[PDB]
Amino acid sequence: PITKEEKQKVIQEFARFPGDTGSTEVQVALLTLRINRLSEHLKVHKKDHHSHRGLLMMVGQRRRLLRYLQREDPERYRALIEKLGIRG
Amino acid sequence: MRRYEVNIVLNPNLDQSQLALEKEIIQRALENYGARVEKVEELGLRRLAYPIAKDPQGYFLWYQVEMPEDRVNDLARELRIRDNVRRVMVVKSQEPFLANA
Amino acid sequence: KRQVASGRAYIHASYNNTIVTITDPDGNPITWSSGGVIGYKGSRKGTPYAAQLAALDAAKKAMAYGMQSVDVIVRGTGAGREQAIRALQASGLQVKSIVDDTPVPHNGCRPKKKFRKAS
Amino acid sequence: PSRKAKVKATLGEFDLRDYRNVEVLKRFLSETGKILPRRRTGLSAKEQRILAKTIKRARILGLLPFTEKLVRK
RNA sequence: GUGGGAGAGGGUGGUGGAAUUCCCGGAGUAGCGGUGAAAUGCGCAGAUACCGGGAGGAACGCCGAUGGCGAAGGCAGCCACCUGGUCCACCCGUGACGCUGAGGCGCGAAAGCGUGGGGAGCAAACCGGAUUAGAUACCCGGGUAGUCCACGCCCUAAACGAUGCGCGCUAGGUCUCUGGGUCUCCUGGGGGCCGAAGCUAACGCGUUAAGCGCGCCGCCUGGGGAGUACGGCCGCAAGGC
Ligand SMILES: [K+]
Ligand SMILES: [K+]
Ligand SMILES: [K+]
Ligand SMILES: [K+]
Ligand SMILES: [Mg+2]
Ligand SMILES: [Mg+2]
Ligand SMILES: [Mg+2]
Ligand SMILES: [Mg+2]
Ligand SMILES: [Mg+2]
Ligand SMILES: [Mg+2]
Ligand SMILES: [Mg+2]
Ligand SMILES: [Mg+2]
Ligand SMILES: [Mg+2]
Ligand SMILES: [Mg+2]
Ligand SMILES: [Mg+2]
Ligand SMILES: [Mg+2]
Ligand SMILES: [Mg+2]
Ligand SMILES: [Mg+2]
Ligand SMILES: [Mg+2]
Ligand SMILES: [Mg+2]
Ligand SMILES: [Mg+2]
Ligand SMILES: [Mg+2]
Ligand SMILES: [Mg+2]
Ligand SMILES: [Mg+2]
Ligand SMILES: [Mg+2]
Ligand SMILES: [Mg+2]
Ligand SMILES: [Mg+2]
Ligand SMILES: [Mg+2]
Ligand SMILES: [Mg+2]
Ligand SMILES: [Mg+2]
Ligand SMILES: [Mg+2]
Ligand SMILES: [Mg+2]
Ligand SMILES: [Mg+2]
Ligand SMILES: [Mg+2]
Ligand SMILES: [Mg+2]
Ligand SMILES: [Mg+2]
Ligand SMILES: [Mg+2]
Ligand SMILES: [Mg+2]
Ligand SMILES: [Mg+2]
Ligand SMILES: [Mg+2]
Ligand SMILES: [Mg+2]
Ligand SMILES: [Mg+2]
Ligand SMILES: [Mg+2]
Ligand SMILES: [Mg+2]
Ligand SMILES: [Mg+2]
Ligand SMILES: [Mg+2]
Ligand SMILES: [Mg+2]
Ligand SMILES: [Mg+2]
Ligand SMILES: [Mg+2]
Ligand SMILES: [Mg+2]
Ligand SMILES: [Mg+2]
Repeated sequence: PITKEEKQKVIQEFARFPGDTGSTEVQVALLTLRINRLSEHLKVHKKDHHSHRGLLMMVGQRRRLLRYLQREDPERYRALIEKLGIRG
Repeated sequence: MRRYEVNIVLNPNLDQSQLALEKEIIQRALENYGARVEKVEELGLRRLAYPIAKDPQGYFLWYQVEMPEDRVNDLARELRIRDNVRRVMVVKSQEPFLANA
Repeated sequence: KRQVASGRAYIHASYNNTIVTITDPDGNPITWSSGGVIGYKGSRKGTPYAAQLAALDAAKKAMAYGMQSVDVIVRGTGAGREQAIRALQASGLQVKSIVDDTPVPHNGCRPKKKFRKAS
Repeated sequence: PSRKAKVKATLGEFDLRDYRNVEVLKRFLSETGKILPRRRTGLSAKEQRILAKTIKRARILGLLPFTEKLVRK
């Protein structure tokens, strides 16, 4: 699964400031972690479609948040994509 | 690293040497998979509700342990190789749910 | 000629026939009877009176082996089960215990079209 | 209407998740090895739901029966 | 986000008992089976019924419900692992990041197709027995594809609440699942019943709207011809849109 220590590690690693737990960067980082874990779960167990739908929904949510960041502050958008290595 | 409980029902007709050998193999297999034991309750021979392996009784052993999850199944298989061992059930530990309290 | 003197009595009752098998305490049969052992040939075997005749016939055959007490075991729902019960109960054979042990599955096999709308 | 007695009311403090306690789970079975309904046990939905799986565990371990035979018919 | 919660939600591996069939042995004898009544069938190469042992396939009795979960199809032994959704409490973080959604993409009961395997029970076609005026049926004895598994296709349905999704507003009572709380009760989410206003052609709906409103998509324009023809796209085919 995704234990609390890993979640706090990534939250503190992507927090805009001490105490931030819900900024766009933190949400995108957490969604990316969950997406990578689910993709590793879906390489094996490729017959699991109900979880594949959740993967699709997480990808859509991350895309919408990244689009919002693109609209508002493209600098933090580029920095987030550089740190996480997304968009190929 | 999760906490589990292991129920092992084996042949009640074993003598003390054969029972010691079976428990030795059980302990060695627990060490081979990194299963830290917290307590043990040896109930021993008890009357079954239905014949298991053509025997109306069975020798019961119970181990509360803590081990990595990824190999739990892989451990249970190792405990089913012995012919004297006839029942192996591993259950994730749960807090007691009391009723009529 | 074994002189068992005590055994079991299995009653297999269906909507088409009732058949009684008298066995030893280990289950090995000694004598038996049914609706066909009596003169009844067709549907008259699925009759409580035919079941009574079959039970009494098997009991009298068990008298030849000198049996006194029996343990009755009932399997299957069929017209004539209780009549065979009452036939064995007062037949000279002492009935020690009546037990219904009808084999009911845990939904394993698919029934015929006759028994469908269930599982 | 099952006005004889409730299994819960005829009992004290016990763990519903203990699959090894046989003498207490025997009371929750019928004359056959079947699990008693809600009207007989007097448990709640959650209580009965936990009791079912614990009874199944006790059956698999060989402590409780899967099915018994009816007597005195 | 933090902390809790319920669940047949999904995938993989393992595992349990009842029963059916088959095989082996014991014991045992003249029929069993089946129907409105019968016959085919099976049985002296010993059946049925009974006991014990073994094999195999498939489905999970009680729990179990008017219950739960899921977007739908749909999901029911048990254990473990992997995994999706969801609810509540705290009022903590971001600061309109929202709703819908033509196309596109993916999932999609059963039946059906391909390759390989499996095959106990059931069972289209088919072989028979009856019934009947006839019986290409209903009833009875058999029985292949199939049902099962892996992988790949197929895209249908009374795929039904015959009710698209989201948000707000508008009496309550009662039953229930699941949380939280000052736990007679209140509050939140979900499943039912009865009903205010109101709506409806009526039946009925009525805080789970079919009421009052707003946003967006889909669809209808008399019946037969006809979901047919042609064209296109898709499919190995059946055929689908
Ligand atoms: K339901
Ligand atoms: K074939
Ligand atoms: K339609
Ligand atoms: K409460
Ligand atoms: Mg073994
Ligand atoms: Mg008959
Ligand atoms: Mg599930
Ligand atoms: Mg034989
Ligand atoms: Mg036959
Ligand atoms: Mg035959
Ligand atoms: Mg013949
Ligand atoms: Mg002969
Ligand atoms: Mg047979
Ligand atoms: Mg047998
Ligand atoms: Mg075979
Ligand atoms: Mg039920
Ligand atoms: Mg639901
Ligand atoms: Mg449905
Ligand atoms: Mg605030
Ligand atoms: Mg602010
Ligand atoms: Mg949407
Ligand atoms: Mg679309
Ligand atoms: Mg389909
Ligand atoms: Mg299919
Ligand atoms: Mg096929
Ligand atoms: Mg094939
Ligand atoms: Mg058949
Ligand atoms: Mg015919
Ligand atoms: Mg006619
Ligand atoms: Mg004729
Ligand atoms: Mg047929
Ligand atoms: Mg065959
Ligand atoms: Mg074919
Ligand atoms: Mg419907
Ligand atoms: Mg609809
Ligand atoms: Mg219409
Ligand atoms: Mg609606
Ligand atoms: Mg409600
Ligand atoms: Mg109403
Ligand atoms: Mg009115
Ligand atoms: Mg009216
Ligand atoms: Mg509404
Ligand atoms: Mg028209
Ligand atoms: Mg016209
Ligand atoms: Mg038309
Ligand atoms: Mg059509
Ligand atoms: Mg065309
Ligand atoms: Mg073509
Ligand atoms: Mg055709
Ligand atoms: Mg055709
Ligand atoms: Mg067509």
